[PDB]
Amino acid sequence: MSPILGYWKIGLVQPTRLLLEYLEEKYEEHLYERDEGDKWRNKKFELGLEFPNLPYYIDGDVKLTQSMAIIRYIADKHNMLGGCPKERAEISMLEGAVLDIRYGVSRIAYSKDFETLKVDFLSKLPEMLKMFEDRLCHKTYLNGDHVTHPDFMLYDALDVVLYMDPMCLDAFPKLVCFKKRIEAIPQIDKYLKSSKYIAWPLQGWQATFGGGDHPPKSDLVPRGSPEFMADGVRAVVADDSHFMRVISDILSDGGIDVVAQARDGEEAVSAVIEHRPDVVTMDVEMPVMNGIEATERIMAESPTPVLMLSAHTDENADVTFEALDKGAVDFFTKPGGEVSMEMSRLKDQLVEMVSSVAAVDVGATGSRSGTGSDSGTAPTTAGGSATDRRGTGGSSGQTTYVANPTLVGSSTGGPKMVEQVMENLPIEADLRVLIIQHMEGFTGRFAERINTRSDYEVQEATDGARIGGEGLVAAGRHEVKNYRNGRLRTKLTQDEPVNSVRAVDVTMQTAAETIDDPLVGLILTGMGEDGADGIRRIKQAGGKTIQDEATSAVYGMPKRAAETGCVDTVLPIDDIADGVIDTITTEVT
Repeated sequence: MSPILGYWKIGLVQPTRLLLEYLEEKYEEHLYERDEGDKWRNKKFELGLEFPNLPYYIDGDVKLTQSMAIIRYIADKHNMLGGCPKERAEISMLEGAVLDIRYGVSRIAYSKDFETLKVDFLSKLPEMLKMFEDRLCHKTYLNGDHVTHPDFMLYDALDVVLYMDPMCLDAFPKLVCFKKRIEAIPQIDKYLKSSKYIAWPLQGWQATFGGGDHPPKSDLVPRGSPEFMADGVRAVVADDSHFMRVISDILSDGGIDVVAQARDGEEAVSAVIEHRPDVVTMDVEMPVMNGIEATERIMAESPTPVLMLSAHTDENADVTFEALDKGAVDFFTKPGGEVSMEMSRLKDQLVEMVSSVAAVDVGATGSRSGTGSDSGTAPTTAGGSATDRRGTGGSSGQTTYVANPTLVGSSTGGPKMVEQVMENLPIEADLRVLIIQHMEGFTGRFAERINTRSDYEVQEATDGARIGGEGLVAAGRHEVKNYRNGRLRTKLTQDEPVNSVRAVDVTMQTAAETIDDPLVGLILTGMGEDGADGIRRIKQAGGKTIQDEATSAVYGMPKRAAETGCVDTVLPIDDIADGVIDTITTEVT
């Protein structure tokens, strides 16, 4: 079953019906913020959402309730929350955007509908005088010269016509549109009641439409549609105490599930495999045996995609990043503290994750663990640098080459599927690789391994560690530029996010107008479409763009890796340096 991916989404009821408790807990505010006199002039605060389960809509604009659906596709199939805490900035306040764009650009429709209803009431108002003037001069030929006359019996109108007030010149054209709405809200409540086939486009709207941030208010049905059929997405508890995993009720809404609950890192391995979920949501320190080993004690048995909750202390940057070599995929950026109004958002950083972490069949497990083969360390860059680390450095076999590095990153899949790619960057070859990823000190313990393990030194980006001899790397508020001398460095970028993410796309787009031909860009495993509209121009001209399915897990960054054609081919992961050094062979020489 593969449509189960769409079934593995809409835990996607929590992002949906989530801000309705931002109406009863935010309109009962516009209430006793008023006093004992403002008691009968504040309720008409339309509980605006979208209900096929029950009767409830937005006052007229079904577009803005679909426009808030042209939005949740990318916000979930690109994973904006399960990464860095700054990646969700223009997103909790862009909820209020479309909210206050319908609370902001929905009286440019009202006032302009009493405008369009004023013009017609005053486009036939020339034809009431023209149907009064031409009505007062025909008994003048009928009657036996009965005079009274028309014109002096006419300027009573043109007096009254402009003696009119907005109650007749703006509100009488207004006492009609919503009066004609009594002749309209039938067929707006007949489209979805006398028919059950509005969910047919809606339950089919979970696979189209594009935007990008968090303004889904309550689109895809209230809590309980029985169409949540067959098998849901369960997820096992593992936190250090009782309250930590409203953190047990983070899932108990109508999507992702809880199954097992245990403080012990041993009563979990004796729990997550009993009543199979699809992810064990687990942490660092566990009583009797540790969470560092509470995954490989369950991996060397049942490699379940583990959700590593890690409230880092700057030393947990290894528990979060050694357990990736033990079997992690995407890690939660575990918090804790002020229980207020953010748990509504703090859950999408967890449940949308498994709606992206539990988005795996048995592929990643059955990729190097079908038998008893441990991958090991590194081979040798045969097609490139090994042919140099095996012959004569003298002018016999030398190359007319240049020393300009080729750049490039990733995210979910950075932990291991990107690490096996960087561990073969030879010191004999002057290069520089991009890494911009999902994480706070994790940029100082994710390049520390390629530094020590791989036989070359890669660094954490400071205020300009110009690079080739090491590596760019580090997503840390992170524009490498050119002086007047010929090469590049490592400079930072920190405005409002490029593509609303905190920003893989910008540093790829920069290089199309910065260094060129001896420059490469590559895509591996994340979930964003950034490296699709950015390196689009590097291959729309001259600059190689580089994933295939067999190696990694969830594909949302390589999901649209063939809709463009700028990519040369496909490419899974094993010994990438054999080729990613062969791209610095013919265009640098």
